[PDB]
Amino acid sequence: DLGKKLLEAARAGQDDEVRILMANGADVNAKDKDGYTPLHLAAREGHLEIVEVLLKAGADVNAKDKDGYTPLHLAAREGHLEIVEVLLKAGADVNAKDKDGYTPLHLAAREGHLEIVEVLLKAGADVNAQDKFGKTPFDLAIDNGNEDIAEVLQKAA
Repeated sequence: DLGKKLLEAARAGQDDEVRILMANGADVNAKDKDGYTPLHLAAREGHLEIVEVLLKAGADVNAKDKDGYTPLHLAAREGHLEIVEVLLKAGADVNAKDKDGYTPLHLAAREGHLEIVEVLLKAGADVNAQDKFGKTPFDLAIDNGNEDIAEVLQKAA
């Protein structure tokens, strides 16, 4: 099965295996048990070249797992700036929400990624976005000692 192998190669960061699998008609939008697609794993593990290659294939940039996570959600969380930009240039939902109401701006502000916070704010990230707890990206930035990020958000808000 080319699907399962494309998922393994995508997360392990095996470019050539990815290019070969895809050449042999591997489903770029293949899903596993947890609802992950090769794009999710690549974005999460930070395999840039694997990400763009999949984006060219026509992979769904907005695909969601059983938690509501989009590739952009994982990229903002892990802190892969370059990957975040590529997803956004591909047409990623800058304001997508998971099961907890988290937007990419929420996770970035929570993890302390100031660079990504910026790019997201340029993409159209709603600073006033609220998770299912009523908290905003600004609230989380403060809850985690991320001051520099909180200042940028208070200015953007």
